[PDB]
Amino acid sequence: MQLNSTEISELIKQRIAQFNVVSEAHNEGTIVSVSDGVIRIHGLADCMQGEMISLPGNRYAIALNLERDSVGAVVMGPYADLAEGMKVKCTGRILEVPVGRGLLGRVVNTLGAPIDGKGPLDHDGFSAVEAIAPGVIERQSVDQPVQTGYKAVDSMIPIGRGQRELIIGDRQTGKTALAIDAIINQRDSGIKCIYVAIGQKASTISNVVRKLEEHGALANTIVVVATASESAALQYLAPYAGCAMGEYFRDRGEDALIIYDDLSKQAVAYRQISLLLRRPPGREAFPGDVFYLHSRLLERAARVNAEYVEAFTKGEVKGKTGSLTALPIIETQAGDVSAFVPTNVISITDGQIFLETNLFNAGIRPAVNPGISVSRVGGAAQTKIMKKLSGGIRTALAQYRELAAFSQFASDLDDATRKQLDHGQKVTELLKQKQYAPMSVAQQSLVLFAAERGYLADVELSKIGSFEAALLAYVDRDHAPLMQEINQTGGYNDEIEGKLKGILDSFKATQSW
Amino acid sequence: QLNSTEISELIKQRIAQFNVVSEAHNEGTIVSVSDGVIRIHGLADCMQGEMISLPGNRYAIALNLERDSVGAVVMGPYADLAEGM
Amino acid sequence: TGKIVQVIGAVVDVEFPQDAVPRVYDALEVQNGNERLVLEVQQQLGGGIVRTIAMGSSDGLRRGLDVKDLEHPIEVPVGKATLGRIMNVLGEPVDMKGEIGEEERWAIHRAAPSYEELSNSQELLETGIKVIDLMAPFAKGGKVGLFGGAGVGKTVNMMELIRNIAIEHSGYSVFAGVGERTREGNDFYHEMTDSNVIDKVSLVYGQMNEPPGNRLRVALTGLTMAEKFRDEGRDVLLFVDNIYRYTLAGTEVSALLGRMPSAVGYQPTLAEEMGVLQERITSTKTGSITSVQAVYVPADDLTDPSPATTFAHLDATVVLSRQIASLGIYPAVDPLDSTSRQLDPLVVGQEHYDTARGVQSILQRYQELKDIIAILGMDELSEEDKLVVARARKIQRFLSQPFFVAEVFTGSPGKYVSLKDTIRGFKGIMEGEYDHLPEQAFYMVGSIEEAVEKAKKL
Amino acid sequence: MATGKIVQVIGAVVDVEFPQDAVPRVYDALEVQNGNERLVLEVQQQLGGGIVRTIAMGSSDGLRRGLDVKDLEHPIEVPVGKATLGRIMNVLGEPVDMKGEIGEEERWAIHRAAPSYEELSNSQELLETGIKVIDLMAPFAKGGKVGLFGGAGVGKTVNMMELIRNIAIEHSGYSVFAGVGERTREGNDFYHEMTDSNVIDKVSLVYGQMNEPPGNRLRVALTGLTMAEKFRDEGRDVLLFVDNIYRYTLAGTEVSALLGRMPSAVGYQPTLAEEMGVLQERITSTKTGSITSVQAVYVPADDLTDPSPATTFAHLDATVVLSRQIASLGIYPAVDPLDSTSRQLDPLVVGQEHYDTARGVQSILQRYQELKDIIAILGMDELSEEDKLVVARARKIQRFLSQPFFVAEVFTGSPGKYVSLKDTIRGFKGIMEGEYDHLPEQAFYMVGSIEEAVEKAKKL
Amino acid sequence: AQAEIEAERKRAREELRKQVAILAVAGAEKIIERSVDEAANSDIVDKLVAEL
Amino acid sequence: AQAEIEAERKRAREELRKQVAILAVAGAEKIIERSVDEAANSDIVDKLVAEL
Amino acid sequence: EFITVARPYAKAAFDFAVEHQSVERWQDMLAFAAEVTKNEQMAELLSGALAPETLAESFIAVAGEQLDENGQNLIRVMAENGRLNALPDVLEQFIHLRAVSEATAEVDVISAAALSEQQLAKISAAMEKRLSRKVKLNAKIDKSVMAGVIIRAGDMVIDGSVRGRLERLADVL
Ligand SMILES: Nc1ncnc2c1ncn2[C@@H]1O[C@H](COP(=O)(O)OP(=O)(O)OP(=O)(O)O)[C@@H](O)[C@H]1O
Ligand SMILES: Nc1ncnc2c1ncn2[C@@H]1O[C@H](COP(=O)(O)OP(=O)(O)O)[C@@H](O)[C@H]1O
Ligand SMILES: Nc1ncnc2c1ncn2[C@@H]1O[C@H](COP(=O)(O)OP(=O)(O)O)[C@@H](O)[C@H]1O
Ligand SMILES: [Mg+2]
Ligand SMILES: [Mg+2]
Repeated sequence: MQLNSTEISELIKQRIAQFNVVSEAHNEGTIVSVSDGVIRIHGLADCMQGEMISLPGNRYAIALNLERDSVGAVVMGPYADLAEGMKVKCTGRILEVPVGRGLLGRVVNTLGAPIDGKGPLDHDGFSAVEAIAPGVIERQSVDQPVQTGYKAVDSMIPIGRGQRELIIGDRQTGKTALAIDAIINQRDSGIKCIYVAIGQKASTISNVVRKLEEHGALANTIVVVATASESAALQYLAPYAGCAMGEYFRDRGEDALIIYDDLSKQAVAYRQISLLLRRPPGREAFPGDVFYLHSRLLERAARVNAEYVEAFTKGEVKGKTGSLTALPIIETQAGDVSAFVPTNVISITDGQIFLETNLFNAGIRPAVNPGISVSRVGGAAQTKIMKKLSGGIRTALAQYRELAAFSQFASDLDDATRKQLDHGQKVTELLKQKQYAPMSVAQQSLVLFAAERGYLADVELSKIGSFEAALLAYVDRDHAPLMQEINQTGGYNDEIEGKLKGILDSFKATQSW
Repeated sequence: QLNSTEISELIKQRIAQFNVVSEAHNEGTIVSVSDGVIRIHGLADCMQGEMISLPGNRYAIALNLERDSVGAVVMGPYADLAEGM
Repeated sequence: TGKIVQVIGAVVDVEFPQDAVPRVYDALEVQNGNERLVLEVQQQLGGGIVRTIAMGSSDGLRRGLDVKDLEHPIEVPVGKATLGRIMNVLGEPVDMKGEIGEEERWAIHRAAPSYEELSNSQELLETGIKVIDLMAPFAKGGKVGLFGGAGVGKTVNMMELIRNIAIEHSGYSVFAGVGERTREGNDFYHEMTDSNVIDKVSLVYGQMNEPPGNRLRVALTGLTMAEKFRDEGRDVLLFVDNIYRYTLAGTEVSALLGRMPSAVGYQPTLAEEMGVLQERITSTKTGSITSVQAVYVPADDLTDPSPATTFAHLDATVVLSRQIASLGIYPAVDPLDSTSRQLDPLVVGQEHYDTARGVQSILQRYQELKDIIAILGMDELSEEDKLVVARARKIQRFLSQPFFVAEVFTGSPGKYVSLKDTIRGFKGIMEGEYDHLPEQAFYMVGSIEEAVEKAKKL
Repeated sequence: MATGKIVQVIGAVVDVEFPQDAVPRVYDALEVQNGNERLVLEVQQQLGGGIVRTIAMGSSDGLRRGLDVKDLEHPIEVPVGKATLGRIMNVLGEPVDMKGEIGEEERWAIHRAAPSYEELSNSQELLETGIKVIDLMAPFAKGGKVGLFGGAGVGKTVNMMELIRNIAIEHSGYSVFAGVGERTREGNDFYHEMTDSNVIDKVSLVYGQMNEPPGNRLRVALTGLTMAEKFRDEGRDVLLFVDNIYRYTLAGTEVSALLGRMPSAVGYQPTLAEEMGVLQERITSTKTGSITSVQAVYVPADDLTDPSPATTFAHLDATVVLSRQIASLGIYPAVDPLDSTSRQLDPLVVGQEHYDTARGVQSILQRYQELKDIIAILGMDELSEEDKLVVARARKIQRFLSQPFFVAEVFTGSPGKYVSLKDTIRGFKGIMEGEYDHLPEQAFYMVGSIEEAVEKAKKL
Repeated sequence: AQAEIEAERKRAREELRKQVAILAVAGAEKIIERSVDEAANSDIVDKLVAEL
Repeated sequence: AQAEIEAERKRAREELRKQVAILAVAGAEKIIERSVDEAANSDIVDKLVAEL
Repeated sequence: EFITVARPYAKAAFDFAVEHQSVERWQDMLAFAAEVTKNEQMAELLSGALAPETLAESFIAVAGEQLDENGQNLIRVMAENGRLNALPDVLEQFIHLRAVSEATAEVDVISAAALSEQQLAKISAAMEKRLSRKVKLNAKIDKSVMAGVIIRAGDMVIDGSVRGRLERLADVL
């Protein structure tokens, strides 16, 4: 059907019409050197720093240095076919990226070119890749919750719209899983999502996209991809492109969520670009401004008050506050949370989720290590019910987990510590959760209810999981109105507490599990 | 390839007369100021460790005696200094 | 009257006529398109060239632009008119209120007060924090510094000190945000405005989004206001949000200024760039400045050149450690490294001094046993080393305290513990009069009566 | 017609100056008459003024300044296809055995871009190697990378020969073996050990060993990889062996130092991760075919945090660890089941039964590992009878991981066996869940499937 | 659906061969504002037709 | 499966558009070079120098 | 390459030549010096490590075309700094500073075929308005471009060729 050759022809026919043949003057230079992806251009007396220089073929380079007699630029693509003497044209444009809600569902190169097969973009103009985040007076305190699918992080480590929450851990610990589950969970909650893949294997990205499409989320995400074989200047500039695409929503009074797949590999690609320019390195051979690199990036994930949205959008949007929520991922060699780049980023974000390999190998997944992981915005970001039921649960587990260190050999006070152990242990057996199985705040809330009110002190550690499955089926059959209510509101009251206690006593009494 | 304080008008002076007269080996002129180190042009009779006297009542210690330059460190607040003094 | 000739990152080179070359630290100006960019010159290269740092985004600058030489350094509003308002590094107002009605403007580069003018004070300052004013008491008009890695508590501790010292203090206050989060600046501004203390605090903010020049000079912009309030005869509080960023911004620019790298890639002028600032934040015979500085230590390395050179400039140094925070013991102060110039028998009396040194001796003796305990287990200790260990763990617990600014985290209400009330509790724990209580009876409590009262519930 | 002239020579780095408009492009090949033989140079950089800096794919002794240099218009090109099976070649694709010319008809450039995003296979198969330990504990993804961390004296090369045999007979795939910077002595006897097992006609060999100048050791892996790409384009499933990836890193470090670039993390080149990725990203399963890779990895200073191991492990899927111990006990292949791992072991990819079977045998063996610690200090009869059963099942599981290879017949006499996956899952479910408890452990040793273990117990 | 689409592709292509020759002329007459005759190109348009 | 079908349709439509698109410019170039002449060339240079 | 180390010397030579109203003599003197630098034997001597005041004198010996005071002094300074090889670029930047001072420019006009000499008149009249400078033209012919014209004036170009129109249409699609 939709291979309407008539439309395919009229499409090109319009272009032949809306095309201007009039001459235009431009400024020109010559490539003088080529090495390891860096270009040295002589001429361009009118180039400006940060500019896009257009090369033969459909390719660009970014002007980094304006030396006295030459321009230094990095090629954004395969550089091998350039040669001394080729002419280059100075476009009057600072580095720019297509932006718009028409990107949703597209897989895109860091320059905005679509790398899937589905043809050109529909986009609302261009945005600058390097910008300065809103000032101190434009922000607003983060208030609204962002729900992942996971009991562990939604209870212990809440994330709010406008927050920045580092996911850090060793390799093969479930970082990408814990991130794309959060992306998938926004499938219906009105938050646009963005996934930036830096230095990832291409097969991994194709599988991630296939799973995003499997669960229906792909229609709500933008995927910006710069694979391991891509130039170091595309890996280094990718997350700025992703942030430029998210600020489009932030500034129009909407919400977005952006995920940087590795900001360790961005730091490594920047270290490459920097050492190839002979810049003196510092600690661990990273440049001096490796902090500023991540700082000026992550400082854009903000929440902005309604006056900023009004003034930016020229008065078209009233009373709404936009936000952009960031989940950068960092990889830590041998569980070292104390190396130059992991600490630089722990020093920028508003918390961190630390995934521990010892817990991950012991089958505890997601392996959220409490005590090291925190949310600097705290409970202000949770729903009223979740804030109530959770309490200080995470420090309760953080205690239980060290108590398991000394109690490993022997223990005194050996009843209260005995019941403390049993409780914490059943709760840990309760927090582990299967991948791709998100659960709404109603389910998490009634499960945390069961856990807190002592309703699980009967059943064995062996039974927990089927207990939860049966409970979530029971309340799915019976109390769907109460679920429809708690999912619609913060939903805490003595009335709802009574309804929950009644559901709990009744299930334990007559239900199968 | 980078310059060594070969600059337009100093070169023009030599174009006018290369073998400049021995006008005064006793004095020179500041050509650079940065981070408390000044580069002095002239001072053919400077000695290593010698005290050099600047405008105001301030001094510098000649530490680098090079081919057409003296590197000297200011013994006090330097930001007041300026090229050509 | 000058031309741009190079643009490398944040540093710009400008060429002027030979007779008009600007002086060092004079401020230039460029029309960066639909913008106005201020440059501050750092070096007079030869031949009329001058090398400058841009106080703003360097992107978009062409070569050959025309720059105008303002013949005065950067100058900021100062005095009573700047009170309760947020300002740039350039002294421009950043909140959406009108112009600053300042009467007078001061250059941000100044000489330190003479040795003749300094003053010294023994007058102790009391804070609600057990560990700080036991192990490291500090005095009115002196310097304090909080050393810590990333995310160990050196901002929460500073907000608690603000709460405990700054509301109960009559004079004015100044808060300089140097290269830290803008979220926290907005949070602090609204806390102050909603508690109606904002009319006594002056705020300068040069946060982490900004380019290197702003982070480089914002600390001097804040010191200039603190110095104006000092010279008026008042006594002032000066809080600096992270002084490490002030040297990091210098490291970022150093190599572009054409200077050879030093020990760990740091600028060669690290100790001088640091001293020239910290020598003018001092109290004097005409007025006093009390200052608290957060000091980030990179990669938790307390021997990195920057913390190592900072240590010497402070009276009381409080050292926060990650290995204590991971135990959930907040504030995570390390009592075997916190120290104070004020901890003398002559200044704090014999009882306070003696209790502090007893605590240190027990905790160090406990550190010495941690390896034998690790290898051979605890049952191999002599009958009295087990007593040392139990008391050391009780003391470790008891140094924890709940804060009014941490309710958002733990829910537990804050506690304010007076000094008289804490040296008594530690004398008790050490002398043995509380062996019966469990360890967890001491965790996160105020006075010692709360511990004996908490033991009743386990 | 030659146009360039050598202008500098410093070690292996040679600079040549061309007419201002004829400058070669990067990675283009050049050649010069180094006396009585020609020498090939590969461009690495373009400096200003028509000068181009190259690296010599050979010894640069005897090079004068001013020699004429001829600008070949294309990168180093090698012969590819069926014609290269059973031959030996060096970096430049020249026959290095004595058997004369290579009768190829097509030649490919060794520098290429990785498969684009829409060429990758939209599926995830498994490569059934036919070895029990590997297919149970560390399955291979078709198109994945496999580390092989064994030391010496454990049979790494006979495992390699067994994989080469199985993927040729039981599949219709060829193999390519790229020898990057290792002992020539080992290459000569790998060639013989393969020629006298009749697999030499199923593998294409390329060698750059330790005696070779740095450029050879650098580009030989790309030569091997492009021959494997030619085989992939025919629609086959191919297997690519790299003799040591660590030496492929070190050759790049040497070349980078020669070019004078600033050093990086622990002395490595600044472009370590990109040099590694541009290789490891070309071996993937495509909609037409696939290249699987088995790569021997050496970890410096036994430090898995060193930049080179750390960068390589970002690409490996599976990981098989050979152990001197498991060989001492007489079990071959000497794979260690407790340290071997594969990120294909997930219910969502390999299935639930295979997953929990592998996890079973893992837990059984890692308990036995400490029951045998008790037995050493306190003697056997100290054990509960709940444990004397675990020991007797662990011993049988441990035996059943042995297998006879078609390549090991020259040692064992017993005929080689190819065990399908289904058979291994059956056998280990059986042994674990107490079935077959009635027959002795030596009925499992070197047997093959379990249906053969019952017979070996019959005739025992 | 895949076989359906592979049939649809030929159905479309064999019509777009009629449009290639129109666009090739309109594009030139946009680039070269001395509007051009068909006659002189009637054979070139035919190889453009063919090669699609 | 029903969204994979649609993705296949989009991709096929795009490849067809790409082919027609490049044949259009190839044809326009051949038409141009077979139909440019001095009378039009002088008129083009006159146009651009009238706004040079 | 000596583009950068030549700027001070060209600027000094030009500022001196202006004071004495000898710009043309200086240009010819520099053009001769930059030629003696290219001779096969002299380019050998310029590379070997001779003492500056010996290399300079041997170089002076090969030129009676230099006004003994001011040209030889320039040679002696450049020799003291070790920069005699920079003369071929001192010449280019001297010509550039001259063309700037006298407000002159030189335009290349590239076309598929030679122009009608009325087109050239209008082109020069137009450019002398685009630029303040009195403009020469160098017409050049290149049959890759097939209609229209390219005007290149310094680093500015006006891509009036139909070849440009085609390549710029192809990338709209
Ligand atoms: N909740 C979970 N339950 C069970 N398995 C999980 C869970 N989360 C992740 N995994 C498993 O962990 C493995 C690795 O996860 P993932 O690839 O997301 O981690 P990663 O840190 O991104 O790894 P890499 O660093 O290699 O990208 C996956 O095979 C997945 O099956
Ligand atoms: N007194 C305290 N009580 C409880 N938690 C605390 C306390 N002080 C710090 N924390 C925890 O430490 C985290 C680190 O926050 P912060 O103090 O801002 O670190 P940084 O010093 O780097 O800013 C806080 O968000 C909180 O989780
Ligand atoms: N499958 C096997 N069957 C029998 N013997 C084996 C088997 N695998 C290894 N061996 C023995 O171990 C030796 C290992 O030698 P080799 O393959 O050269 O190891 P490496 O390459 O590590 O030096 C074989 O020669 C043989 O004696
Ligand atoms: Mg990952
Ligand atoms: Mg902080």
